[PDB]
Amino acid sequence: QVAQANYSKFRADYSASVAAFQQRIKTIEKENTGSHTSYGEIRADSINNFLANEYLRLQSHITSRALNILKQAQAYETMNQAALLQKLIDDATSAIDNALKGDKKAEVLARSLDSAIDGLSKGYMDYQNDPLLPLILSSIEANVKKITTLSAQEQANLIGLTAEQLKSIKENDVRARKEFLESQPKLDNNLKNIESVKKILATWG
Amino acid sequence: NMAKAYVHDICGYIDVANKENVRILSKGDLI
Amino acid sequence: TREEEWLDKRTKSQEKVYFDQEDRKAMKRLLEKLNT
Amino acid sequence: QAPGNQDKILKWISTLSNKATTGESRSYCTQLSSLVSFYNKQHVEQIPTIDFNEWKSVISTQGLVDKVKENYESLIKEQYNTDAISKQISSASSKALDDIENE
Amino acid sequence: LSTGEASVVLAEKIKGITQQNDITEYGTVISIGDGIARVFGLTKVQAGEMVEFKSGIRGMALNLETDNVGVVVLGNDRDIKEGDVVKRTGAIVDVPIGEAMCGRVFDALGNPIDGLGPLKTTQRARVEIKAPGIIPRQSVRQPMQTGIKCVDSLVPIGRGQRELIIGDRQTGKTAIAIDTILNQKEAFNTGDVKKQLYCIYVAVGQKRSTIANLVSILKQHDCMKFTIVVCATASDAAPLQFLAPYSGCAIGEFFRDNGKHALIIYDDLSKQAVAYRQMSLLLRRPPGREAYPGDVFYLHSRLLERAAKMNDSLGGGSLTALPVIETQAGDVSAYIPTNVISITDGQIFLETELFYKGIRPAINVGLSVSRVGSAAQIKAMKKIAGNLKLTLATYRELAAFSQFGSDLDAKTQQQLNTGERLVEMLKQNQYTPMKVEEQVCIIFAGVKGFLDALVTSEVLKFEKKFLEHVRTNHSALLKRIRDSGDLSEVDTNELNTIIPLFIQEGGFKLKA
Amino acid sequence: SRMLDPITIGEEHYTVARGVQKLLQDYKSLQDIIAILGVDDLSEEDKLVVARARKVQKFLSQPFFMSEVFSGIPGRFVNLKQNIASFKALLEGAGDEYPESCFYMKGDLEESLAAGRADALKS
Ligand SMILES: Nc1ncnc2c1ncn2[C@@H]1O[C@H](COP(=O)(O)OP(=O)(O)OP(=O)(O)O)[C@@H](O)[C@H]1O
Ligand SMILES: [Mg+2]
Repeated sequence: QVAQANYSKFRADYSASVAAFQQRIKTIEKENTGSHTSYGEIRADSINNFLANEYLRLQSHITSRALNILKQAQAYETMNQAALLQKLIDDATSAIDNALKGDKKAEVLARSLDSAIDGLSKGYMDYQNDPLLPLILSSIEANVKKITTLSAQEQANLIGLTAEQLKSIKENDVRARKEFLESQPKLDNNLKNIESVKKILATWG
Repeated sequence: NMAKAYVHDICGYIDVANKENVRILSKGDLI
Repeated sequence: TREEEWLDKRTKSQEKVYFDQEDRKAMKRLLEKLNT
Repeated sequence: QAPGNQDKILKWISTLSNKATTGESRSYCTQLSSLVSFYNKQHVEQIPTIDFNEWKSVISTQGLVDKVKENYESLIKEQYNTDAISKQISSASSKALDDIENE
Repeated sequence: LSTGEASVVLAEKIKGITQQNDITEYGTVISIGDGIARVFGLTKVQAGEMVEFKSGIRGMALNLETDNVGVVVLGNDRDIKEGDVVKRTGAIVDVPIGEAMCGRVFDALGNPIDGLGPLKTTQRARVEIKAPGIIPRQSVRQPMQTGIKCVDSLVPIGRGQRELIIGDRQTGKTAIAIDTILNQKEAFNTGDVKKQLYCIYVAVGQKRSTIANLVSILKQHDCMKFTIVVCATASDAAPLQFLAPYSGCAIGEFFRDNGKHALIIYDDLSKQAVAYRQMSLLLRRPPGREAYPGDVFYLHSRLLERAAKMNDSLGGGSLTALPVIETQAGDVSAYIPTNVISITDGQIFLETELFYKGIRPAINVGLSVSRVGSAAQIKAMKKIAGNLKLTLATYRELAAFSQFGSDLDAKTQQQLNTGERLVEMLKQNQYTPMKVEEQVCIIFAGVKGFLDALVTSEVLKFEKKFLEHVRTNHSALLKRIRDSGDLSEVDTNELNTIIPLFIQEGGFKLKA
Repeated sequence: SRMLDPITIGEEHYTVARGVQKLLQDYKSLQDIIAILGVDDLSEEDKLVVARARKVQKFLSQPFFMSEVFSGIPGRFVNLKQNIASFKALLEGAGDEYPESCFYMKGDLEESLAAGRADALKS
């Protein structure tokens, strides 16, 4: 759609330039009371083309920033969700380790002996009766029940974007603006020494 | 030397689009 | 240490120059002859 | 707009450079050509269309996608005012340049 | 997917965890030395099968003898003692494969040495499998852009082919592979899947410091997100250096069979041959010439013949190999170099003399060749490459005469000058891969004869300046050359006009 | 050396090193023919290369402190800056006019020039 605005603006600049035959009429009137030719066109067309192409470049810059911000946010959200699940898994592993400790470990060895005799009695060994898996599941089910409250809290629970997390995105936007604006043209270096050119560059902003 | 005068004139009208972008982008902060 | 490559390069280069000139002459002479 | 709109812009500068003989004259033509190419640089990067609904749907923080959309939309409205620039450049420019054209 | 729903799926997954144990025959070690274990019993064990010792290190059963079994220890054999137990796992050697491998560093067996975290993967593929037949394959018709001007133009590499980077020490062999990996990065960032090329780097017999510097370089350019590094360093046991190339190739077959494209870079295969020689001699197998086993050629061939371009019926995937070979004194007449040359399609010869004369990359165009030829290059490329090759041959022939004859003809002087500009243009810095379209513009300026104007010392900087000018002012032209892959007549004229113009405008030394 | 790269060391240091290596390699590519037949039939540019390469090869040598008893001359310690400047000036042709013997077992380029200048002065 930006191309549509481009072509519309393009004709607008052309029409304003086409007005220039009006100035000649004014000169004719002054002369009556009294009792390189292509430079204007090339300059006019160049500025129109410059504004059109520059407008397109700015549109790409804005959409690209708007797209990068959202993509960067999504990446942070996936990392937040992954970290939460990783915490869950670490609790499960710690439960196994704790079970390795005392504090009601007797049944584990007893249950293992019963399951081990079964495996010996049989050709193979399967841990159908091991307590480790139910024990780990109990902790994980508690945590799962804890997280399963409602989608509303999950809105923030799943994606707990920290102030610094969003601050980083905001700083990228501000930095992107400064980079796009402070970006100055790169023409012949030792040839653009005119006072006006250096002034414009210093006040580029 | 005519080219020198044309260069100065054409350079005078630089920075227009840059200033335009400053206003449009200083208008609002995307965030 | 490669003297054989030196001779080979020398041989190739001189032959090319001499026979490039000969090719120029041959094209001119046959063209003069083909036109009439 | 993309094709064929810059051919005439090149013939004019070509003749102007042919007129230049002195090293200084040649250098000034180089400066002129750089400015013309800078202004006429074409941009083609295939501005991508944004499906805010897809982002809002897949995953996002509540209110973030819509806020980005409204702010992005507000900025897209703004556009150059070619009319104002065209009149000022067509009205008067570089009286010193006009002095050169008198003769 | 809601976090709670995802957590429920994760809990259910943890619930369904099966673990069965079966009676596994075990044997005792009759003897152990130099990493070789002679084992008694352990019958009904398959050749090449993996076995596990008491400590937990693995072993590969290679020699099945009436009396014992010859096992190679895949690690350090200090804990192994006579009478120890050896349990047969019952599965041939295999390695984990998938996409999660990308961005990690593994060993030959597949264990991650990055320290980031355990490998989250479910697919394990056998390391040694029969190579693809004649029917599944297909003609190679897609370019694998290395980013090196000399290579992409004179020695084109097509996806599915095997190119041999052969040279002496410190000639820039590893540099070419790294530059290739960097060039691929642009495709991954941009959503063009048809050009994405997963890069696999297999390091055999290299100091870990070197691999660490290389990984840091990859991270610096962000090219590690799509690269896989398999490490079998000098301290690692010989069997690991022997299996690493095969392990990496299997990881690549994953992408190949799944419609994707993979580039596997085997660091010096000479080192793999040394490890195989060691592992075989310690097994008491009769040695061949230079003490290498008789079937060293079969080793490398079975490995390299895996790389192929599968047909569209199977996904059109491809695996491209760039094996590296180190020569002692530039003698490609040696045993191992001779075999590999006969195996691969083409070879890139690196010369030390060229390297120190300023020709870097030090590529000997006279010897380098590619079977696929122009079938891989793009349309815009082949046109220029033919004339470029013809120009290079003429320059080499006249170099000798100028030095001694000391007289140059006008025609010869121009050809001599033209060749010199091209040689300077083919020069390229390190860690600076060039886009294919930009190569076309630069090589175009060269063959057309425009570069003959400016002094040679300025050709390289003109390249940089002109490329930037094109990227800024003429971007549609580059897009055409890229998308279409062809250099139309209009582009030819447009380019032919701006080149001389730019040379005259910018500040250069114009006197030839 | 892996350390030899434009980023780790100064770009000037790298250019000078590569120039020396290119100069020496060019001279080395000519030693066979020069051995069979002299340098007279050799081109003018190649003869300049030969002369300059001899100078540089001689200048590379330096007396050590520990080797002071063998040669009997005091050792030299060459700072990195002085080393680069010496070789840069030599590639540019600073000491080409002097004889190659003045560069033998010298610490810095100025020492060689003083010996060469004294030899020019003596005659
Ligand atoms: N295009 C290049 N331009 C400038 N210097 C280069 C270039 N390529 C390589 N070098 C230099 O070559 C040296 C390393 O070469 P490289 O390691 O890539 O080849 P190699 O065969 O793997 O060496 P090795 O046998 O020790 O592994 C480095 O000093 C590097 O700076
Ligand atoms: Mg290497």
